[PDB]
Amino acid sequence: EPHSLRYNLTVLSWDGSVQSGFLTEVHLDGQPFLRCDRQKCRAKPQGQWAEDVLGNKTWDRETRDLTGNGKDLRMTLAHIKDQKEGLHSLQEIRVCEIHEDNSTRSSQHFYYDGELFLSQNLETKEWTMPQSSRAQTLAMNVRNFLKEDAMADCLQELRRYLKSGVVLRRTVPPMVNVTRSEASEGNITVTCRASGFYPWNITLSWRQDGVSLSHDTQQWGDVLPDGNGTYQTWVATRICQGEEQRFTCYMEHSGNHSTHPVPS
Ligand SMILES: *[C@@H]1O[C@H](CO)[C@@H](O[C@@H]2O[C@H](CO)[C@@H](O)[C@H](O)[C@H]2NC(C)=O)[C@H](O)[C@H]1NC(C)=O
Repeated sequence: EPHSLRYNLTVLSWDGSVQSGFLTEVHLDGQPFLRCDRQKCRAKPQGQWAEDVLGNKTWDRETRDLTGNGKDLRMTLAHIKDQKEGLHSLQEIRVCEIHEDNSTRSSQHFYYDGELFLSQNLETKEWTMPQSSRAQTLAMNVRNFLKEDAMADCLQELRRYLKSGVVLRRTVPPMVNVTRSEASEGNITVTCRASGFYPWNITLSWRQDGVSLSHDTQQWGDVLPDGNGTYQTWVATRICQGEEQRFTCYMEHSGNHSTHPVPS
């Protein structure tokens, strides 16, 4: 289950002058989350979703920081020169996703009157101009100023919302446990069990000397319902003498994997 957070800040400038107002569009995991004034953040669908659980958090912390960046961009715009007559806008879309990889990505993009003219990879800080060119000056304008004023928080936030239950994570890792069935001549029966996981597509299987056992050598348990809406299942094969050293159970679930050996 991948996740992402995106804030869309828009700012206006009428004939050079920069308006006092501005707005932020926030989408959590690709869904309308909040909308923010200069003095308020209103929850959206997911906005409420959350609203219940914690109460109001999609208020304070947020509204505070968003306004700031707003007032900040307000300047960033004021800064640009060739402000032709009319109503114009400058948008800064900060994006950041958390891939299955558990790996991260966080960028930020700038648009003039809707046209993307400059973007940057917040992680590696690489600037980039799209397929057009003369937006360069604009890009330069912005770029420079940004630097001048100089003379994390997204993912921070994403992680937060995530961990705080704002978004209902929908994947539960299984519990693997290898057990042996004391034995005689045909020898023992090691059994690999996976429980309490969700969703249902899981991969259980034994491996002797690294190589996967054939479908037959092992016995399979159906994928059945387990605790709190989870599932559970199992796999076993007949091991001989003291050869467990070579046997290992392998399990895969929604992209995650792990190997378990035979107890002593
Ligand atoms: C980012 O935010 C702005 C404001 O919500 C979006 O810009 C508007 O989008 C619609 C469709 O293009 C236009 O009719 C409006 O005139 C646009 N400008 C403004 C100032 O509202 C923008 O499309 C949003 N989404 C993205 C991906 O940038």
